[PDB]
Amino acid sequence: ALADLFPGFGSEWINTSSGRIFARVGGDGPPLLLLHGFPQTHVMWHRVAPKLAERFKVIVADLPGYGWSDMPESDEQHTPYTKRAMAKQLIEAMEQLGHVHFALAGHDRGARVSYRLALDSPGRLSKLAVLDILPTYEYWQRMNRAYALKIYHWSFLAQPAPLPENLLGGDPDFYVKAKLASWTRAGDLSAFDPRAVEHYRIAFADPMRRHVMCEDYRAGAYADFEHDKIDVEAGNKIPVPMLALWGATPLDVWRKWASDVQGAPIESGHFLPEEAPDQTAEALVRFFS
Amino acid sequence: LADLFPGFGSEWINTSSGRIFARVGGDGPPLLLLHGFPQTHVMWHRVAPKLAERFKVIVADLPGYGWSDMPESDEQHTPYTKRAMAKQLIEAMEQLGHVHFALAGHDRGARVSYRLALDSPGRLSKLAVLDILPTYEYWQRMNRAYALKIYHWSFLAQPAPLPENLLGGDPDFYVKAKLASWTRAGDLSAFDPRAVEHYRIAFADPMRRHVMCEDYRAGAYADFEHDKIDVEAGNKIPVPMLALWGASTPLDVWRKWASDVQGAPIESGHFLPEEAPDQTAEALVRFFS
Repeated sequence: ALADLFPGFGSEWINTSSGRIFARVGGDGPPLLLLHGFPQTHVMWHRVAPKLAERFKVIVADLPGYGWSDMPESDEQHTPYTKRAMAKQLIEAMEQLGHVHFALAGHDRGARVSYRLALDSPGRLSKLAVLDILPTYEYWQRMNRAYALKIYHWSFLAQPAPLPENLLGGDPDFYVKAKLASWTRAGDLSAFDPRAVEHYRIAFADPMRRHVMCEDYRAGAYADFEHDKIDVEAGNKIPVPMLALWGATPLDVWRKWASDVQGAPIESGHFLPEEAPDQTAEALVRFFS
Repeated sequence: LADLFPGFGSEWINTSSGRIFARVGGDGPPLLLLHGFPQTHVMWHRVAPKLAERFKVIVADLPGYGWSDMPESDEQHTPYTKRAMAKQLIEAMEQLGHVHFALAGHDRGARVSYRLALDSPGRLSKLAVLDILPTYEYWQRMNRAYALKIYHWSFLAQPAPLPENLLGGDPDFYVKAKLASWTRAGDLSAFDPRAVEHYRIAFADPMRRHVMCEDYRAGAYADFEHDKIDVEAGNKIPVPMLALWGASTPLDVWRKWASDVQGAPIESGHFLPEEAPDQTAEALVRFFS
């Protein structure tokens, strides 16, 4: 049976116009929403959430279509899995709890939801943290031979359905575990709690969840990119106080996108809250308090 | 599996790297035809007869493709580099007593062919390349748009066993979708069903798929480096050359790479000899005559 990795946290299934959002909820104090990325679920925050819960009301949510959140039906523009749409849905969910102004930290896809939210609806956020990302526009602008080989999955998972879905079907466990291992410092699964890996594996084993992940990357290649392109070619900057953390220039990039940003490296591969939970929790606690 | 070359013999040709399979027909000046991915020598079955009216036509499976032997690869993918493939096919042609011949290639085979022309121009009387630009150029062009359009250049080049593992779940689906996707029609209707079965049978073998991935790995690394040396040195192919391409700039590009080249678009997707056999055969006959 899948483990409870958030001792003493409650659970909520929050209704929205686009479907329910699952979350674990703990602590007390100013509200802080935590958003995971790919190929993970809310449980990736399990090593830093208890520390944060000592000072904040912590809401640990599954992204639209991920984990135990509902999977809204997609369309030809991948609309519900665009970061603009995901941000709107999570804004609705937070209003159900009575939170109209809150702190936000995101990792990977969740971080993309977070900066898009800040660009579209800055009034919703007191402060923003993004973990191991640059804006989607910047990833695509950097596209050349070396990058194309290094993060091939941005273009692979974005191929029209059912191409990646059919490739992922034969042996999903192998793909999701190889990706998890690939982006860590050690290149294996040693950084992860095995109980957390099982959450990720069970999610990836559902073809409907895998289809959502592909719709997310299709949005990442198309509408998300176009939304970002508008902002950069207008010189729009996030006005929300912001923190950028990254694993082993990023601050120079984010300074183009944000007018009040600070940043620091964290000695980690990609999965900062699992690979470097102590440094990551300290950074987030310091910034948000 | 059907015989699609009436009158042509079937030969296994020995080389220091393993046997090359070919269908051989006609009489007159020697002409070698080289297929690409994900196909075999049979892709020439519509145009080979018209060519055999005027030439001795040798329709070869690339090293590691079709019925040709599969030499053991290595960490630099050496035997599936276009330089090595060209050396192996020069050995095969010497077994037939052909040390100066005409050459037409398509896709991967066209990449073997222009590399052969750069390394060993004395081997060729005339050169035709079908629906390609040099490997260097395609990588120089690899921005967001190209990363999405030719994603398989980066996907198939990922370190083993990532693409081998994915391709094993439903190879028939993948190969048939590639064939369809790259035609003007967007379905399999331009192909002879017997030809498609040859392609499917080949692609069903894990060892053959592994060769294909080694070919794309060479394409991302050593083939690119070999081409880069020539571009920087200003080396041009001196062999009289024809560039044909599917209409669904190329002559402008090839003129940077060759000092004597003609070219034309064909009303066709990628698979010229099957989608537009009459126009392709006429262009080739007129050129090589």
